[PDB]
Amino acid sequence: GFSLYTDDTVKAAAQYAYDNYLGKPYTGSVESAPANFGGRMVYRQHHGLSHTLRTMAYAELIVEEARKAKLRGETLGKFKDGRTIADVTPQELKKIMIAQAFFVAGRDDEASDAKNYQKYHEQSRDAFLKYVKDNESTLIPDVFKDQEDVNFYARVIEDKSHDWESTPAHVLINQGHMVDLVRVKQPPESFLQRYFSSMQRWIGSQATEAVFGIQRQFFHATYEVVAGFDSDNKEPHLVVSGLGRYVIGEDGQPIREAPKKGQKEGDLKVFPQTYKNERLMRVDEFLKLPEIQNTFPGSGKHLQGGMPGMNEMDYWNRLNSLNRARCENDVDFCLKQLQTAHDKAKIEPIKQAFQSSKGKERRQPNVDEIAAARIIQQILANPDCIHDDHVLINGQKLEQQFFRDLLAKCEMAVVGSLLNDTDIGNIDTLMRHEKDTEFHSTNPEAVPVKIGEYWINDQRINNSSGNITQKKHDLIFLMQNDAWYFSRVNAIAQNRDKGSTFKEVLITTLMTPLTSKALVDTSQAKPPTRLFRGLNLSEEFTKGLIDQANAMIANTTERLFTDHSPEAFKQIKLNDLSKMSGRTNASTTTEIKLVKETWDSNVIFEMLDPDGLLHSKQVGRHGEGTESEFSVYLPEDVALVPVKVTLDGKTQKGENRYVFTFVAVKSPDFTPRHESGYAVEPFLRMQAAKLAEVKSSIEKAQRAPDLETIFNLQNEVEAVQYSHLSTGYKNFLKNTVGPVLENSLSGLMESDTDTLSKALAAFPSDTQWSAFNFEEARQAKRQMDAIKQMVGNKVVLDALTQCQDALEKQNIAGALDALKKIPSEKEMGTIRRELREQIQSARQELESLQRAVVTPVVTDEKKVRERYDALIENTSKKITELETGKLPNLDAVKKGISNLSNLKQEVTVLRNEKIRMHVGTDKVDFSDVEKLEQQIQVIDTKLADAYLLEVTKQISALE
Amino acid sequence: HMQIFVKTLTGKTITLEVEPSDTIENVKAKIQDKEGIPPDQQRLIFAGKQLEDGRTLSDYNIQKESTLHLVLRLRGG
Amino acid sequence: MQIFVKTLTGKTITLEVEPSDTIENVKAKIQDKEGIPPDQQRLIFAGKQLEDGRTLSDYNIQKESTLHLVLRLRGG
Amino acid sequence: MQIFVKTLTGKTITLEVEPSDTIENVKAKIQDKEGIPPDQQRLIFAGKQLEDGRTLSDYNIQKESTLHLVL
Ligand SMILES: NC(=O)C1=CN([C@@H]2O[C@H](COP(=O)(O)OP(=O)(O)OC[C@H]3O[C@@H](n4cnc5c(N)ncnc54)[C@H](O)[C@@H]3O)[C@@H](O)[C@H]2O)C=CC1
Repeated sequence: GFSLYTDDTVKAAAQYAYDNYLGKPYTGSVESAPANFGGRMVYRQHHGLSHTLRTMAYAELIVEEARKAKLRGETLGKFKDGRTIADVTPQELKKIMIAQAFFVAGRDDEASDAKNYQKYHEQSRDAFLKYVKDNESTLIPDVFKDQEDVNFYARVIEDKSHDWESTPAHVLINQGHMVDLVRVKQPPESFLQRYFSSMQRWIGSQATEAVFGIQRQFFHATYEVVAGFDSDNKEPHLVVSGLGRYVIGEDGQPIREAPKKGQKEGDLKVFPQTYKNERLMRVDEFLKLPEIQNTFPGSGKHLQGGMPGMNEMDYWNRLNSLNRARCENDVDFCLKQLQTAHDKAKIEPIKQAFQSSKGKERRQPNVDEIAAARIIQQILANPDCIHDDHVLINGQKLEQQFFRDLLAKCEMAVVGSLLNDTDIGNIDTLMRHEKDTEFHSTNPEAVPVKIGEYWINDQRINNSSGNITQKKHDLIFLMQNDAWYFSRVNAIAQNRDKGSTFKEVLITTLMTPLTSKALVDTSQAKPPTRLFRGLNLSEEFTKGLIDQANAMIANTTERLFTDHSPEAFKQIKLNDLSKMSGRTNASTTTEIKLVKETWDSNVIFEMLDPDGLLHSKQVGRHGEGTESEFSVYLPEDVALVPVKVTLDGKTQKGENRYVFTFVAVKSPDFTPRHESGYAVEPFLRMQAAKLAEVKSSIEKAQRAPDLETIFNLQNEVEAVQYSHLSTGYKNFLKNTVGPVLENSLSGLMESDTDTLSKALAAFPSDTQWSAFNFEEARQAKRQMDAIKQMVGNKVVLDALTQCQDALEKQNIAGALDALKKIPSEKEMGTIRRELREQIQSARQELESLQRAVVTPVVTDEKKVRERYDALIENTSKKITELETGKLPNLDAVKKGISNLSNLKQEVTVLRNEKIRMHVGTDKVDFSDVEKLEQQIQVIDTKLADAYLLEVTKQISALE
Repeated sequence: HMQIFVKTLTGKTITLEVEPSDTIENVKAKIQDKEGIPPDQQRLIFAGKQLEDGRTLSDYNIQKESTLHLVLRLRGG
Repeated sequence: MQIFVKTLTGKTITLEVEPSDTIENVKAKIQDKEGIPPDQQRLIFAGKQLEDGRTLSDYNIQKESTLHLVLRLRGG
Repeated sequence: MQIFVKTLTGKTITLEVEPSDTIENVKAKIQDKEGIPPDQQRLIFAGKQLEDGRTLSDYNIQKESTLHLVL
């Protein structure tokens, strides 16, 4: 619970050091001039408040990264006793920081020679002692243990002896001070390589890169210069071991001297020297050195300096401005600035781990969710189809597991949008048709509730008006409270329920999207940035959550040079806790007091939501003593990635309370891979059955295909040539009507063809017929109309078949083509208003084609691809390293089995990333994770054999 | 005796009972008794072919249950 | 017997009640004290929800214990 | 000497030999008793695995002792 950024005791000590020493003018001679920034004064710009403040953050930082490192398999440098930087405690870190505040208080000048050095640090240790002396009544009891303790840290501020490696307290305070010099000294490569190697010895290589990484962000947050790192820097390298240099003379070779059994040996740090012929070694020459390339990550790398997004002119402005002064003067502001920067460096590394998002928006329906919402809609519309253990629609039997699959694979927030107020109103009709019993989630000794009877009577008394808007609130209200409902709905939704009836699974599948829709329409409140959620769980099951949470926090680190993204990706894909708040309308509050106090929660999910993703809707009315509740249906590409895991006191039942703080992160890497067809394929068979009835009825209601009636109208056409009728009428039948009956005869007689479809279009309209006055043309039309309904009846019958043929083999695209064949009206209006049942179907497929296939390799084919190569290379290098493992005793073998246990998990991640980044219709190439899996089975039996050997050698020994 | 069918553009079918060998002129008179149409104003059409009064039904290969198309020719016999 | 019911607001209320009695009656006692309708309030104890109709004896409520009252009203 | 060779499996077996033995002969000797192949047998006694070339007289193995042989 301790932190530099939120401890008034630590900040008070800082305020003191500022008011008295750091904030007072430099009474020294050398470089003690006052600095101006934006029209505000800062007496000590180099070693002022911003200086001693950052250094404290470093301690916080280095200890965090150190503790993260140990959470990985890493072994940190031990001191005289078996303690590492990661063994530093919250109390000890407070002493370190308070000590660290006065570490530059004794400064009078900016002078840098040994005499001034001893003097100023002489004064600094006193200032500390003085401050402690003043507030001994509040510190020495609890903050410190005794005067011995205070003298230890005061001794360190003095630095009489030159040791800085002695203990954690010593290393932190000294490195923290020296690393803050990165923002000033001018061979950035030379210094950085130096400071890196220094910290790498105590904390680790990855942990260090995180440090200087988050260190650049502290500079930007405190308005100090962020230097770059140019691998190709051609300026003269400066050896930091003193102020020496490296030299190359005659032959382009660096000067050396060779001792015993070393071949060529270390470089002669020619101090600064005057030469020739001879030339000093450049930064790039140093960086390309075989010594440096294999030990320093920054070789060949480049870090852009200044600020990204602004030129160096407008950067200079940002450096010489008020906040640069407010930082050096305002202690509260400076802490906040770092605080947010540090807290930021905990999120951004997670974003970098996965491929980028775009907008916060919820996704768009795919085929299955479109068809899904159709089914739900009809169920609410026609409750009659609901049975004891299944729902029947258009001859399709929808079992239990289907509605479970519908809850598992369908973005229910998205299905809810496809529903309407009419579908809300069908809750009343749905609840009338039902008089079944909902049960409690656990609490087997609980009163069952008739859900149908409860709803109806709920609306009679509370919804006197029947107002549709209200209904939604009532549905939402039914959601909160009534643990005879939400207990079963949530337990079913997340597939962690037991002994559930079909009526309970069915209604959950329906009430979920409806409730979500009700929430979306209702909530007009601004989306909160911070939500809290409480759960009751066993201390041992919570123990497993803390480990999974610690895995992700441990392997996600800010970047400097080398990219540790793939590994963070892996660890998060392995321990992810997001699917605990998904698949259902999880309820949350905005006020902590409701989870801590009222409900006495042992586990609290603090969910940070600054980017506004995770759209959460208000529930009930908020106020003083209200729940202040918000529902959240977790989006399928949004994950809740843990940033911190804190212990906060205990509950009423004595057990410790853990508060996990998560952070919403949207990325296509989180979208679940679901095989489509789970809700649409039944829906296609449904529509095919609906057409089968319309086809059958039409096939026997109007029928028969008299061929003779065509022959006559063909004989009559040739017969009206000698009729003394019009000159045009004789031409209309011979030239216009003649050929139509020509093709109509070929089509009907010879198979189907598009001939029947095209001929049906050549049929003269009623308008063309009327323009032949009134006469024996009327007797011609009713003959013609009789013939049209013959061709039409056939084409409409072949279209229903060829369409039904589609649906059988899916091809929802091909089905619609046929239905575009059916004639409309004046071409075909001899079939009754089952035209309605037919247009209703083309309308069902018009909407199924409005599918959106959302992408998972949404760009960053380079990130997705590159990231994969790192993982497989890593995992393969972990398996081959275990491949030739010395198994001396039983301990080495025990370590190997758990290794293999973890590698087994890794390779499947390798597998899914192959699947998820693969495109096309062909065999997914697994050739590489095959060679790995085989290695696994090899070192599975190797250990299992060598295990029994050791367990036997152990019982042998014990006798 | 065989029965054949005669149609009009107006829309009425006429049924006639006749034996083969009868002439077209003879069939025209049979229409006269049935539907009061003068033989002078008749054109018989079959299979796109116009029947002359001298030839029998057997010549045009008209057979039982066949259909004919009667048209009224005015200003001519 | 004496019991305590607390609120998210931050104020504690003191109640005089019998171990006999239902919860709706205890809910009513809170209603009279601070003018809050029993329909809008849910009583919680040890993170567990107390149902009306059930006596304090059923939940094993004892003297000087504390309860947690929260306001759950309908949407509107 | 009388010796016993056991396995973790849960069966105790009694084998008869007196002195001098080396692993090369002992590998064959286990073979004879229960018609079980000695392609790769690891010797267990006093928590240590017996290597071929050293005699049974070496390691000071004695009568009525129990061994735990596993392959
Ligand atoms: N849960 C909360 O923090 C808040 C709850 N509320 C209200 O309280 C009522 C209930 O909310 P919930 O307690 O969440 O009911 P719920 O059933 O949604 O979840 C509650 C219980 O599920 C149990 N559970 C078991 N396995 C689980 C798993 N794998 N994932 C998640 N939970 C698991 C947990 O013990 C938890 O107590 C509602 O009226 C709601 O309006 C209001 C604000 C916050």
